[PDB]
Amino acid sequence: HMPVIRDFQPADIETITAIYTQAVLTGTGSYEIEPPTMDEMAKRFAAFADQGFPILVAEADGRVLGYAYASYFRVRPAYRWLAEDSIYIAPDAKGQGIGKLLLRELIARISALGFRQLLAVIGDGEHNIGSVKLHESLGFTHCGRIEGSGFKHGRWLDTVLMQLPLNGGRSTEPGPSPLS
Amino acid sequence: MPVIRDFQPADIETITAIYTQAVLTGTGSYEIEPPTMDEMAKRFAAFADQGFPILVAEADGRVLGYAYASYFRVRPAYRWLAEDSIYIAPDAKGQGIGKLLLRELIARISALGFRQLLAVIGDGEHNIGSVKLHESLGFTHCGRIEGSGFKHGRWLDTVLMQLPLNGGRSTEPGPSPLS
Repeated sequence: HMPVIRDFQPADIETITAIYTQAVLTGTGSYEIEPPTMDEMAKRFAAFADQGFPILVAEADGRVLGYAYASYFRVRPAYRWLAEDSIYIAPDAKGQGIGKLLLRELIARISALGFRQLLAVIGDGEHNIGSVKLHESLGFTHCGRIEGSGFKHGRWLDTVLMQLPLNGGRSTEPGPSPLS
Repeated sequence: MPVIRDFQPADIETITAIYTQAVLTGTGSYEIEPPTMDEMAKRFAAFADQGFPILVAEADGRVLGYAYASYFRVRPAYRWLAEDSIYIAPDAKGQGIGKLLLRELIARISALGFRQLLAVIGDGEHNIGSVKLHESLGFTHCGRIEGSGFKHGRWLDTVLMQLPLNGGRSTEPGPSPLS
């Protein structure tokens, strides 16, 4: 039951779609209501890869137990040193430290690309304590809370924002923008 | 005294000139190169097709500023959240035009059924006028992403502020706005 972190491959899309489907249907970290198809998930991940962002999976006993990727928060050029992280875990794999393994490696890959800040945009932050605690444990600091940003499953939801500086943060001038 | 009215396509040349100066001289916009007039027309046509209000301030036959709303993010649970954008002509600063625009934008967004209006203020440490403008109309501070941008030789922080509308999160909503 030992998990290994590796790069995503297209063969993983089926399980990734199943994991995200459960998150959409039963959880409030995702602000989607209707689970995307595998076709749509493959398109989304191909776009992230085309942009140069890392996409990671955790595998144990031949099963993908979770995934993580980075993308832009917003795309305008001054934002090009800011990345955003996304992490989802299979329901039967929660509480096993998989999120920490994924996020630690994602931080390493994003840092190697030259980003200066990694942002978590945590849906339903009041109830999503698992995601908040995961980011706190890896050094993210709280940087905002948009109250009532979502309505889903009959409840108003808040977005909790957290950030982690990388490569010196805003303490030194940047070099060329990452992924250019 | 300026009047606030709906944007018309005929306004796109002045809107483009105003935004061009904001891009080249300011840090509210995180763009580096000014868009073309055709690109601005495309962006505004997209907001209009979505149903969002687009407002201009006019005096003496010239547009002095503009404001619009759009989605913060597009996934369906966010459909009661709108984001405001405001740009003022360089020669029209210190006249209260931003407050005229934002007051009217708040009314138009409220009439559409939104529950929160969000300001994403670029370079909030320097752009204190935008922070104070939002504070003056009831927005409250709800975050600050440090070092979110680098432009014009320095790191910039994003200041986030929000204003509840139509009861905010205190009542269950009806169908999402613009549906």
